[PDB]
Amino acid sequence: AFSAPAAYLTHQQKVLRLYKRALRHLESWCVHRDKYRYFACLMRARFDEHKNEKDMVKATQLLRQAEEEFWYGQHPQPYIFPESPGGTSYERYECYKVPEWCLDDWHPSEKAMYPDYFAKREQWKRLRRESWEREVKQLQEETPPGGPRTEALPPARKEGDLPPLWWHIVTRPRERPM
Amino acid sequence: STFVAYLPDYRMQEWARREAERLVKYREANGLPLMESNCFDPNKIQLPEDED
Amino acid sequence: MNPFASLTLTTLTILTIPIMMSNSNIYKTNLYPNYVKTTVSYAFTLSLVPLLMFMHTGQEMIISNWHWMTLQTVELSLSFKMDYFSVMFIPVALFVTWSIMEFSMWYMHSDPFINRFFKYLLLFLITMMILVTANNLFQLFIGWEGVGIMSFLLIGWWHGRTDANTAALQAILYNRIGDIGFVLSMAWFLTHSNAWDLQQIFMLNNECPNMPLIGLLLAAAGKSAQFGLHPWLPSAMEGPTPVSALLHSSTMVVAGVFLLIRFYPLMETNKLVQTMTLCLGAITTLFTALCAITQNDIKKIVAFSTSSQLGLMMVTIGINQPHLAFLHICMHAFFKAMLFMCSGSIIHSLNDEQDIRKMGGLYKAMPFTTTALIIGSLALTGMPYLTGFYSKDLIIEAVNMSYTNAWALLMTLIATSLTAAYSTRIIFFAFLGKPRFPPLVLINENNPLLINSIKRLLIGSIFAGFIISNNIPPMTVPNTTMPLYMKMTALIVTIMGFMLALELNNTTYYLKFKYPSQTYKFSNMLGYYPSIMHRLPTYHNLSMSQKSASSLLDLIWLETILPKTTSFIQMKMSIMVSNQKGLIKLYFLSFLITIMISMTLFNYHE
Amino acid sequence: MLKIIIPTTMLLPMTWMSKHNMIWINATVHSLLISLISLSLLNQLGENSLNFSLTFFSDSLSAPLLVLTTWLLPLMLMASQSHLSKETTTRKKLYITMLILLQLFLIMTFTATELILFYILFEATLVPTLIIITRWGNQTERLNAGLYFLFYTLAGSLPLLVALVYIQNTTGSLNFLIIHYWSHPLSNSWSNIFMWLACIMAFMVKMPLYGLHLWLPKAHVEAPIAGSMVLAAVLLKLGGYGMMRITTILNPLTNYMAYPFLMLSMWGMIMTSSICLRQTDLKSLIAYSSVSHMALVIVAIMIQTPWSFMGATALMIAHGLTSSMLFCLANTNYERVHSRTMILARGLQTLLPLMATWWLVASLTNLALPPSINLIGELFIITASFSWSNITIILMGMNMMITALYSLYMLITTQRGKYTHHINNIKPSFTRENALMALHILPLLLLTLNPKMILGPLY
Amino acid sequence: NVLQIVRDHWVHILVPVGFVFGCYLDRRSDEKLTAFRNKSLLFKRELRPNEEVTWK
Amino acid sequence: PDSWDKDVYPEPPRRTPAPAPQTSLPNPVTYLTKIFDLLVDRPVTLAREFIEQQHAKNRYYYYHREFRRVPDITECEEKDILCMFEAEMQWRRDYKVDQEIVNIIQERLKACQQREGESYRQNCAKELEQFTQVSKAFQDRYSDLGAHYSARKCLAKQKQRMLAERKAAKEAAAA
Amino acid sequence: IRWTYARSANIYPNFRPTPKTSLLGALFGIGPLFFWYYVFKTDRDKKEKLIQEGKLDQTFNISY
Ligand SMILES: CCCCCCCCCCCCCCCCCC(=O)OC[C@H](COP(=O)([O-])OCC(O)COP(=O)([O-])OC[C@@H](COC(=O)CCCCCCCCCCCCCCCCC)OC(=O)CCCCCCCCCCCCCCCCC)OC(=O)CCCCCCCCCCCCCCCCC
Ligand SMILES: CCCCCCCCCCCCCCCCC[C@@H](O)O[C@H](CO[C@H](O)CCCCCCCCCCCCCCC)COP(=O)(O)OCC[N+](C)(C)C
Ligand SMILES: CCCCCCCCCCCCCCCCC[C@@H](O)O[C@H](CO[C@H](O)CCCCCCCCCCCCCCC)COP(=O)(O)OCC[N+](C)(C)C
Ligand SMILES: CCCCCCCC/C=C\CCCCCCCC(=O)O[C@H](COC(=O)CCCCCCC/C=C/CCCCCCCC)COP(=O)(O)OCCN
Repeated sequence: AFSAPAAYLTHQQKVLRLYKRALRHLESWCVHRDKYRYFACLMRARFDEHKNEKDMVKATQLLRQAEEEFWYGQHPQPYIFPESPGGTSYERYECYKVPEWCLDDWHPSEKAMYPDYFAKREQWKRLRRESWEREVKQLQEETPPGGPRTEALPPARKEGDLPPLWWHIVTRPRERPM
Repeated sequence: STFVAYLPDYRMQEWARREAERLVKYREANGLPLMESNCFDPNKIQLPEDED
Repeated sequence: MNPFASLTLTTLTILTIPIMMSNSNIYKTNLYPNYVKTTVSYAFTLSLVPLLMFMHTGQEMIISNWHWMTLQTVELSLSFKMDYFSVMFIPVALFVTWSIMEFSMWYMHSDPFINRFFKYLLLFLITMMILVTANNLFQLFIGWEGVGIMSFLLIGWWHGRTDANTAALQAILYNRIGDIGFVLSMAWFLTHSNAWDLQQIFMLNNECPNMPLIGLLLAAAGKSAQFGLHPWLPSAMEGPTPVSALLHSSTMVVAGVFLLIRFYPLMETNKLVQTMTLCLGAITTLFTALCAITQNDIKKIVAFSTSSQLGLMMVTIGINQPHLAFLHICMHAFFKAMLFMCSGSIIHSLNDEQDIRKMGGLYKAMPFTTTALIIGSLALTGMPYLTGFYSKDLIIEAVNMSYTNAWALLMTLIATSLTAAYSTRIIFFAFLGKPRFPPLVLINENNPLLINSIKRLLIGSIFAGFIISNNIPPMTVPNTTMPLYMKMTALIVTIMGFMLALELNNTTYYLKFKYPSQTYKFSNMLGYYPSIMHRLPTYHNLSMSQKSASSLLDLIWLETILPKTTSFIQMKMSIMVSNQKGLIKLYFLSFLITIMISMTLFNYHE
Repeated sequence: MLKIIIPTTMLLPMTWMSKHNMIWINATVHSLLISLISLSLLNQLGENSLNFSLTFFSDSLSAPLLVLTTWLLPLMLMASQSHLSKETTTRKKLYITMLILLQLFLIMTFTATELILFYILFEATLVPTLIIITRWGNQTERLNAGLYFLFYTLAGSLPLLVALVYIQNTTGSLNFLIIHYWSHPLSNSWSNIFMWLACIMAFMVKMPLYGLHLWLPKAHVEAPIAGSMVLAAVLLKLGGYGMMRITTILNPLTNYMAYPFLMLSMWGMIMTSSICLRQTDLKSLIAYSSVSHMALVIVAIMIQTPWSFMGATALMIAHGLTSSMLFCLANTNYERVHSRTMILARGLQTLLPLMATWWLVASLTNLALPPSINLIGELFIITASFSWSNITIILMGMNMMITALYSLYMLITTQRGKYTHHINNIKPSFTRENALMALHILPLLLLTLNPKMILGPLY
Repeated sequence: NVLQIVRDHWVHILVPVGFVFGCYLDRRSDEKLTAFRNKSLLFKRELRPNEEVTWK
Repeated sequence: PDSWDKDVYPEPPRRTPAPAPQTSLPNPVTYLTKIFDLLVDRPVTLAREFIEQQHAKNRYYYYHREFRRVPDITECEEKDILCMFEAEMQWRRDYKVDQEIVNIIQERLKACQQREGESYRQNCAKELEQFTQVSKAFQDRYSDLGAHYSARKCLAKQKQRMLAERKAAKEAAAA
Repeated sequence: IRWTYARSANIYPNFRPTPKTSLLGALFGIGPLFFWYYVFKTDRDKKEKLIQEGKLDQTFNISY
């Protein structure tokens, strides 16, 4: 979810995605491990059968029939990892994620506790404040006049700079905030 | 809320209950029907001349 | 005064004490869950006494303590019924809830809001007690909606997750559908019997008509998740495992069957409503087990199992055996709750993994959980002389010797087989074979809370059926003369289901792969009922709410008729009236015409 | 009755002679004291009303309305002082004067013995509300909405006057006691039909009845918080009070003429409840729920049974309190994000837990959770309608199903989910707002223990 | 020092006295509707040997 | 107890069976009853007797209000407001009393149904008959008046019923 | 803002009375009212006719 998407998926990416999806659904069908290994080797051989096809029209047609066969033969209840978009713990811990700016609204009595943490937070805030203009200038100078063609962002190029648009990426709450 | 809770019974609910007990006792002891079908005495009602 | 009324009232009273302490300096300390668990255990111990009194002398009472109000000739007062059903279900519910809180003290140890979770469970228990002990229909409705709202709040415990909120709202909708029938029955009873309590309703209805009983049946179908309104129960598994074990497995979901049991004197007189109840129970107990036999989520399998058991209870009600239905409720609570705790223990030990395809050999890795689930599956399938034998087998034999719809009997037998089928599925795919979980082994069950909580309900699921069955007076006429083939039919079908399920499960070991058939697709996708009924009616309603109700009517035509037409007419009239060039030659001619008109039309007609 | 009217009048020179920084404190304290004094009117009789004098009287129907009207003013002052901080002293005093005048007019309206005085005050209530909406509203639509508030009511209320002065020319009096005691049946004629229409539609517009309800989603949305509060809590109940009062002279024609209005109301429940399901505006959702709830009271009054009247009174009081609380809760979010779009700010339970609890309680009370007085009124109306006709249970229950749907949805959209990332100005809830919700909700739960106080003269 | 309190807190007695005044104005009204005092058929009674009016 | 009247709230003589044991095992119910009596009942009755001694030191009384009989609506003239008002108030009081009578009968029926257990259908025929008679009378009097009811409407209903009965009697006498 | 404005404030200015719009509005705003009126009138006339001839079993119907 970190990599910027492309305008389109090439043929190689489509075939790789189909291979991974078919292997996952085959594992869903073949519960036992040895049976899954056997049929995964069979599927890998089936994929390697046309590994060096140079006719792009034929390759596209083959991929289309493979997609049709997968859609017919897909598992109605495929295995999903618990934290995956379909899993049983996908967005379980979002209620515990609190943005850091809320810490700015704490009462001074609350900030009396954790003094070192708030000193380090003040240091982080000063560091963020001192480097915003340089990041904006870098984005302005690197971006083509028409506009950004993709969502990819450039890294820091000088010595005392930080990568542009870094605050919210670095200051993510947590994966297990509580 | 305390003032509203302890408001005197000006709706006369307990009074109505007590009158009900007295009347139930009287009609059950005398054997009269517990409740009459006519609330007004028919002797004081002057109906029209005839049914036709 | 006899101690019966005082103890029965105090049992419910002391459950509310930890709620009043939710604003004290015990709610902000990590000792609150233990405090609530101790309170529940003490409440169970106190409730054990009226049960003993009833087993001694069969003593029953009603306590109308607080007079709420009086609408003319109708009096509403806070009244509690302490008959056999209340004094028997209260200790069972308290025991199950105590075990569930003890389990939750270990399951939800890392939750930042564990105190709120425990107080929510206690509030649900209070609402359930209010539901059970209610003597009038208004108090029963209070408890009904209380348990509904508590279920809504506990299903969406993780409110940052979209699916939990969706499941909670779905449960609310499906329960409101039956709340419609509940309100219908209440209105009919108020209008015709001039009462909402049970005594006058029973007195004034020697032959109850169709409508109130149909409303009660609709409410029961909504609460117990019968075939018409089933899908909310399987989806209520989004919440924490203790919520599923306590609310949606053994205690809250039996509310509809309990409501039908409470009105059994009226149901004895209407044959049509009994037939409808029997048919609904049969179709539910068939369909839910048919969906269960192919599920991969263990919690889903247990949810479909409990829905099938509820369907069996409704079938039992349909054949005029209410006491058998109540006895089956009491028996089912124990082993269903402990099966859910075993499932939760497995899930916790496998790093929050619920798919049975990634659970391998836990027979030796988790010996105590394994033995507990084996005992529970045996009790659920009706193994003789276990807890479930004393209710389920008698239910089957009662259906076999009644003037019954033949299809209902056949579907009940097939569901009895499918119960053993899915029990075999669970055992085979969760405890037999080789491990299929991630190699970093985190299996650990050596926690005293978990062990004691499971062990108490294990002792229950072993001995409670025999203990209860031998201490209640006979409430029916026994079936002492049966043919041998029909005396063993439940055992025969359970055994046969065991064998076919085991054979088809061992079939999966072969190195053969083939695409699924249409029957498996129908069974696995829940008969395509959620895939259709949650998409077509919802889409049509939400599209009509905006296309016509909001845009076409409110924003266009209602504006067009009264206000916009008035504005247009007034503007046109103003433009016509005020458009004069100011030349005297025109309106003096107008004056001449007016003078002539006044001289002719008015002056000539005096 | 003057022991309540005169202090309300004295609130004006008090406000105008107060310090520049002391108007709110004194106004709130003395309005709360006036509410405490007005609590004494709840001591009603079981046979006849409290006839203070030839001009003012109090029955069991108008006592809870008086108590609610007097109780709302301190809440309006508490809710208004936040967004009027930068306002000048003179305009603050003018706003407080408008609120006091509205309260005084409502107090006199709910206690007038004669119908012409009741109409005069019931129409005089329009001016302060219109001034508030059109002067202290925030958007440019506030002018147009004001017109919608002004001409919808008058077009319905002007014929009513023509009816009232007609009745006094035939019966000789417009006193309510004489009208009740000397009541005569209405013949079935076109003249009597139009007299029935004239005496009724003025109160149908203020309910508002479905079809004539377009002014409400405008006026409630574009008004300030206090304007919307007084519109939902009290001003909607004027139509119900007047209709319950005036239905005495309409029998037996009410049996025949109520069918179109009954059909409109029973279908408008479903229409407005469905409209609430698709509403991008939170304040508009609350406004439409208000109409959905008032259609029930319309049906209850139209069917003319004691149970229906008790249910209508209880539902009116409960809806007033609930709608006021919901409008306050929405205004709290608006004062943070400065937008009424419901999906703009999400996951507010994580950031404002106690306000989320207030939201949950308000939503639960809105959908008539037992044993709240909302549920009591709704159930009484349902039973009365079922006695009127069994088939009605098909519609009412359906409405109930929708009522729980758009309520919890409203709770889910704003409180649950995940917080929107770009918003970072959500400050912790102030003590003033929390106290406002507490004072909105605590009497609501307290009235459960003593329902007979809000069940009207038919109890 | 009494002025320092009175001159800025007299507005706090407008509503209190406006209450009591109202009460007085109620009682006078009751004096204009005494045409049936101790004359209704339901509450007509023989006066106590010392009292003068059944109610004020 | 003497708090209420036993003629208005009757109940059967309360036949109970004497304990006749058969096994030698101890009875837990008896032990728990003794514990409840020693631990709960005695402190409660001690506190109540203290409260009663405190109450006896201050004895004051309250009275049931007696209402005279005023002429009904039948004796009032067409537009004579005072007697009309008095008769309407008396009618409202009688209506409330009738409501409470129906309430008492309903309470009797409820107590019957709960007390008789499984024989309630047979042992409570008298209560059902009394409730049926009282309900029929109340329905004849006050039903269908609706909101805005009055003594005049009830009198009109009674007059219409009397006309119907007279017509039915005349029709029957012609056979 | 564009979405909310289009859904709320931009609808009437872009509305034109057409046969489709008129027919849909008439149906969805008029048909249900008369349908429910007919249903309720039929039921109530049946009930009143039953009451007039005195066969409804209105016993214990004290509250209404
Ligand atoms: C005591 C005297 C009585 C003796 C009776 C005689 C002896 C027994 C009779 C035998 C009866 C069936 C027994 C075999 C079980 C079936 C298992 C199987 O492999 O089936 C293969 C196949 C599914 O296998 P698969 O897809 O290859 O497996 C994928 C992988 O294995 C995926 O792997 P997996 O891990 O996911 O596992 C999937 C799952 C299996 O996946 C499935 O879901 C398929 C199994 C379906 C079970 C259905 C059984 C009962 C159904 C009742 C339905 C009522 C009517 C409904 C019809 C509606 C019509 C629209 O496997 C299991 O978990 C175990 C299966 C259950 C075994 C235990 C069953 C015992 C109860 C049934 C027998 C009754 C005994 C007691 C009766 C007592 C009465 C006196 O299903 C079938 O082809 C046959 C299904 C049987 C009924 C379907 C009828 C045909 C449907 C269309 C008919 C034409 C309609 C035209 C239109 C009409 C419109 C009006
Ligand atoms: C934050 C932490 C929360 C949890 C901890 C809470 C601790 C426990 C506190 C909760 C108590 C539980 C309540 C249980 C019920 C007991 C109270 C009950 O007994 O009192 C009622 C009494 O309550 C009152 O009737 C209701 C109060 C009136 C409410 C009015 C609100 C105040 C006015 C505000 C204006 C708002 C506008 C209102 C518009 C109408 C009973 O009514 P009644 O049967 O008679 O009494 C019989 C005896 N009498 C007659 C001699 C008095
Ligand atoms: C969007 C919501 C706005 C508010 C809607 C208010 C609804 C107002 C409708 C009024 C209801 C009843 C009014 C008159 C009663 C009956 C009407 C008529 O349909 O009944 C027949 C009337 O017969 C004919 O239909 C005459 C009426 C025909 C002409 C009227 C035009 C109706 C078209 C609909 C206009 C839309 C109304 C709203 C305007 C904006 C009965 O036949 P008949 O036994 O002989 O007459 C009995 C009445 N008597 C005793 C007085 C003589
Ligand atoms: C926001 C929109 C609200 C609409 C409000 C307007 C609807 C009001 C209904 C019409 C009011 C007119 C009635 C006036 C008062 C009636 C008093 C009365 O009884 O007089 C009648 C006379 O009744 C009339 O003359 C009224 C006729 C109507 C004249 C004005 C027409 C206005 C439109 C009428 C039809 C529309 C009604 C519904 C409007 C729908 C709005 C959506 C009898 O008098 P007599 O001459 O003595 O007869 C007995 C001796 N032979």
